[PDB]
Amino acid sequence: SSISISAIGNVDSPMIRITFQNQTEREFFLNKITDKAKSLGVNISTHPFEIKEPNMVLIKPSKYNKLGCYISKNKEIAINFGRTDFRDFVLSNLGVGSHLGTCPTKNETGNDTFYFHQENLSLNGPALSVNT
Repeated sequence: SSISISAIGNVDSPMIRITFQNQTEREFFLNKITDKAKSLGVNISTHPFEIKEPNMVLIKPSKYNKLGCYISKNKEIAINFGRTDFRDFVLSNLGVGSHLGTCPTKNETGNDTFYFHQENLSLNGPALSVNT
């Protein structure tokens, strides 16, 4: 059930690459997040998650498409998830501990977003292994 997570692309169009061990693991995750997003009124019908072969889910770039990956003002890999509960759900189900980044809570600014600490994930840098 181990998962690899990398940040990929360029500064204008950064993405997250999530690699699963097999297609069944990927499908299991996708079913979970689609059901959760629907329950929270978060529209993920075409953005930001996209499947790629083999065994991958990409988180596409945020645009102005508010959801998705962007480079923060502090040069951090950030992901906007629209709603706090959706962010928390996706991170938990990926095995990404909140300690790996800035993860504002409740009513704090950026409560819908996760910001990877620079020392943990960088653009086109090595992958992180989680859920091991």
